[PDB]
Amino acid sequence: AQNPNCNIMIFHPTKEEFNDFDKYIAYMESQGAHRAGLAKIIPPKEWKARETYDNISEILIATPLQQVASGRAGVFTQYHKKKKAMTVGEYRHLANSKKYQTPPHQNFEDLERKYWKNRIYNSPIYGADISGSLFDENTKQWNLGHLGTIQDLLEKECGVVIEGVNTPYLYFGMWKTTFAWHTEDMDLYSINYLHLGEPKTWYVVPPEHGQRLERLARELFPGSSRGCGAFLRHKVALISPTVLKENGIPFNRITQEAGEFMVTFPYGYHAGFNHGFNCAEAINFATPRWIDYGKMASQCSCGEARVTFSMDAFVRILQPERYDLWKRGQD
Ligand SMILES: O=C(O)CNC(=O)C(=O)O
Ligand SMILES: [Mg+2]
Ligand code: NI
Ligand SMILES: [Zn+2]
Repeated sequence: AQNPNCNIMIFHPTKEEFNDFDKYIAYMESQGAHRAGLAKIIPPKEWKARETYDNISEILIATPLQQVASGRAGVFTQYHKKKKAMTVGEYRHLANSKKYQTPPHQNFEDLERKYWKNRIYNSPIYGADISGSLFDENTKQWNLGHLGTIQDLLEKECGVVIEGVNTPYLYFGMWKTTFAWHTEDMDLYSINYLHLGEPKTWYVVPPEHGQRLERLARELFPGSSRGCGAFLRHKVALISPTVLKENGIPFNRITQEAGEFMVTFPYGYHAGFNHGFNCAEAINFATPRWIDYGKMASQCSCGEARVTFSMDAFVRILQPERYDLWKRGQD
């Protein structure tokens, strides 16, 4: 069995190996990469996402979100307070202001310590889930706006044509901006490219151990758990590495830097934080191996999680018994 300890693997494809996305995902899996829940892919040195980042300041962040925490330093929830629109140039200036800028630190480990000690005492502002892309149209390899769609994959594997589209999203971050513990919608893969700026630290639980995380989360967030059998789908709960280690939960950590891709695998719980001003692009995708995870994915039917249009068909075809309850939650 490849990668039995479920370590995060790092890949260095050549330019030739970078030509066929599906083939390279399947290669990484043949080496056991999925067992970690997360892999890093360093593009060949011949590759670039676009020519420069000099021309992005006029992108609008229509609904910046202030991430306000409740709880204790290692076990907290965050809610997202809506703020007034601002451009990427305005947001960058904000991120670099004295109130929000990254503190002096020694190394990634010292910054991680500072994040876990101090995150709850501040409310950083995140530009999330902005539809769009920063890949140049002439980038032909690993262009996240030109991947095969999930609707086409379901059609190829199962034979049924479905409505829906699959497009990328941009994330503009600053110090302490946080992504809570979650798997992807319908336990899909994701791919995330860090276009520019400061790093992003990730935490991940192996898919084979995902239920251990869920059980701890129900214990640590007991009112949220009563509210929703799939409350991690609300994407609000944070648990520190120290708390995970105290509770014997298997996990790994890694820091992504600008110019690097991360792939999350089906049912790989993940969480993390940004080091400073940055911009990432991410999209969900599927392979033949995903279908069995999609059929078994939990769902939030309480009203909170509220998702994309395109999830309807995935529930409807893969989970017909759950569909009527899930849809009632959407309305
Ligand atoms: O960068 C982010 O805010 C969040 N990362 C992810 O959840 C991802 O690509 O799946
Ligand atoms: Mg611009
Ligand atoms: Ni994610
Ligand atoms: Zn819910």
